[PDB]
Amino acid sequence: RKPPKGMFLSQEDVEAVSANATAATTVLRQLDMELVSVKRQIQNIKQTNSALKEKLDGGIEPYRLPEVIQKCNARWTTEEQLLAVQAIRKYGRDFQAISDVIGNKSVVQVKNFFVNYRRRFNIDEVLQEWEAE
Amino acid sequence: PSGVEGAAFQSRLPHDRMTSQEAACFPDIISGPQQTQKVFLFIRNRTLQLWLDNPKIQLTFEATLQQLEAPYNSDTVLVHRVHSYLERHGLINFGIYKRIKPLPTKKTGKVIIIGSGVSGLAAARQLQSFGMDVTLLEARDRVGGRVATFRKGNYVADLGAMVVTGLGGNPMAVVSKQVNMELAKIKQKCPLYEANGQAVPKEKDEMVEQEFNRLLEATSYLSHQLDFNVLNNKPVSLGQALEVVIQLQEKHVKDEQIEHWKKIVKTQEELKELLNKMVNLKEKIKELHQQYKEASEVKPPRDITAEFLVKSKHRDLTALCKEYDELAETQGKLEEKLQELEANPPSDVYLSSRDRQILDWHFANLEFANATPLSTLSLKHWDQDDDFEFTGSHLTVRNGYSCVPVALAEGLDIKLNTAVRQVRYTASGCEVIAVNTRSTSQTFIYKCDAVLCTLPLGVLKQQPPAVQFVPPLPEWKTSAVQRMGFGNLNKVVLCFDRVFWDPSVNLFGHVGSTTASRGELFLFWNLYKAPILLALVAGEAAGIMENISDDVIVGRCLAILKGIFGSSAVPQPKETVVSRWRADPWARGSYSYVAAGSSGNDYDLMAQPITPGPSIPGAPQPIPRLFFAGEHTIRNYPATVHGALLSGLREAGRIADQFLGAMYTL
Ligand SMILES: Cc1cc2c(cc1C)N1[C@H](O)C[C@H](c3ccc(F)cc3)[C@]13C(=O)NC(=O)N=C3N2C[C@H](O)[C@H](O)[C@H](O)COP(=O)(O)OP(=O)(O)OC[C@H]1O[C@@H](n2cnc3c(N)ncnc32)[C@H](O)[C@@H]1O
Repeated sequence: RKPPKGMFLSQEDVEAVSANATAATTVLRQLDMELVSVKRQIQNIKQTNSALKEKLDGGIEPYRLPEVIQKCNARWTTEEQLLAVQAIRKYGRDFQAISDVIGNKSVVQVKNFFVNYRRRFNIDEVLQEWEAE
Repeated sequence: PSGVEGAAFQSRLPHDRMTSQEAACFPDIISGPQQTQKVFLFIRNRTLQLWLDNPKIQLTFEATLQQLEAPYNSDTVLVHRVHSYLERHGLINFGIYKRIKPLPTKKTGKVIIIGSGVSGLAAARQLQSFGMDVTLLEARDRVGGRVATFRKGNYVADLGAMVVTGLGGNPMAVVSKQVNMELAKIKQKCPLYEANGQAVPKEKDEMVEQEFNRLLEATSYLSHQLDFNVLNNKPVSLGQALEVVIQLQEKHVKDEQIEHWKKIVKTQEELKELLNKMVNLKEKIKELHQQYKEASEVKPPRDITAEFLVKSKHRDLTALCKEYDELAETQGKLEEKLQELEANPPSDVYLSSRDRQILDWHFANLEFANATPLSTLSLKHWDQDDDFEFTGSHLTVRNGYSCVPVALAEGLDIKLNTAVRQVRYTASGCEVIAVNTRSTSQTFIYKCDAVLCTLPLGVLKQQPPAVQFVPPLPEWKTSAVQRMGFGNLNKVVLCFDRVFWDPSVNLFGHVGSTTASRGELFLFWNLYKAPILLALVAGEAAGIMENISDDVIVGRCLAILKGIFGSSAVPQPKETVVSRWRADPWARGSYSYVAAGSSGNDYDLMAQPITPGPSIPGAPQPIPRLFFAGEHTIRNYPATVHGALLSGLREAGRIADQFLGAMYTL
């Protein structure tokens, strides 16, 4: 049925090493060169990546803001309502963001607000202006 | 196997089946009912057992029937028929026995036998046993042919055959009980020793050996499975096939390296795309942080659009710091998945120089076994006789192998120093013309009913002919003689005042430097009671070492030995001998092999006898007159002593059937 274990002998391969006298050492050089060609290409990227790595030095450490950990509330200070209308202008339907901005409204209250004040804050219009971007 | 079935096996026959030869003489039986067949088969096996259990004395028809039982002893024609068939074909009462029924009063028919090789002798003894006038013509001044044994003082070393290959169904098993041969087994342990002079370690030893065997099974898979057997018109040799395998192994070694280093680039490339993403985020982050700072400067209290600004910028910055942390996450995984690949390379080489060299020594040992460069062995057929191997450890003949032909020659009309020059065979008889080797113009003529030619194949091969056939051998025969292979290997015999090597060791290699010299003095043998080491030259080397002097050879021998046992442990050898079988004109080589573009079939051609044309035209077809035996004529046991011996037995049966008739067929 089959070769010994880990010996490889495909029909196709046999043919390629027997096409002529040095069709043997032809094939085994294109491979020797293929290999060196890959092997240098590796050092190229290895080198390229080492330079991009040095550019991220320091991480993003002097750029991180501390944590607003804050207690989700149910009433809408007019302040909050205004933050929201503007968040909507800038975010469309990204309720998650709009919640994060407003600080203390869950992703749902944010959703609910949309239908509640739909009338009074003309969200219809506000949203269509978000879409103009 | 044991009992009567042990006998059948020990005589090379299937205990429960009738052979093609038996069918031929017993067609009444084998075309008939099962019951009868079994009776037959038993009688056969039983008789065999009898002979085998005691081969120092002749087994007569009487003795046989005596020891048979009912129902078997009931039919005495059938018992007689069997016993006689056996006797005729050398299955029983062969070799050297005490005869009960002393020799026929006068003889019938006359045979000349060319050569007192073993095949020769064996056949003579038989024919004489059958009351025939037999004479043998040997060119040499000794019997045995390619069984040559060196003797000087207490030194005893075969320059010829050396091994008995397992007694398990070996005629030599019988002969060994008939002749005091002193059989030592060969201990299969064999240390190698690199060109440097230091052992290979068990590690490598085994890992190369195993790759060897692996590369063989491989060739076999090319042959049988892929049908790789012609290469742009030319039969493919084993040698060729092995390279093709090795190349394909070297290749796959690299195809692997290729793909593993190709995983490395494919991996870093991702890493590059990620590091880019990351570096452009560190920017958008750097710049929004600026922005958020600027917008927290506007000091409260403030309008809501400016409050919004801070908060938005805040959220946008934390959003982007998520992302960059999730990428540093990824970057971490990839970055180790690279110290991962870079830790597991695949193998660097298929075989090193030190490896490929040891592996050569394994190929040398094949070239030894086949007496030829593997480039000449048939791929499809080189091992075609593996099915018939005997069972048992291989052995040596501690007292020298010559003891056998010599033994066989007793009782026999052997003309030594008589070189056959022409065989003439014709409808009504033959004449053989020979000369005397010491003065050659002295000339001899022998008339006979029949000629049995045991001339070595290398001899049958000589251009221009050393023996002439008159008429010439038919094309079918001569084509077979071209096609078949006749190889070579030589021995160097080293006699010393003292044992300086491992006395518990029979064999030990020397690895050569080059592929080209792989067989040169590649292997040494501690076989004998005296301090004698014996060294093979095989393969390509064999042929070329013939052309170098004995000293130059023994030099290289001692150089190797000093190398392995130390410069001062290795004394000057008292006596040295060096074979040159390809030069020897009564051999012209060492033994046959299945050359590329031969098959086993040619061996069968070598054996078919020749039947001359009719003397007067429209006379009826003659009788065959010219017969062949030897190492080369036996398809299933080529190149060996027993094989020869067997072909002798064979022809004698055949010849006798022809000239004495065979009353056992009715
Ligand atoms: C040359 C040789 C042959 C052999 C070996 C070694 C050497 C050097 N050894 C090796 O060690 C491995 C081989 C091994 C192999 C396989 C294996 F599985 C394991 C180990 C082995 C061995 O170990 N064991 C083994 O069983 N056989 C070995 N051989 C091969 C045998 O020696 C060889 O098969 C037999 O001796 C063949 O006997 P036979 O066919 O009678 O040929 P022959 O040459 O004896 O007789 C012809 C006669 O005609 C005469 N003559 C010539 N010209 C003329 C003329 N013009 N006029 C008149 N007379 C003439 C000749 O002068 C001669 O007297």
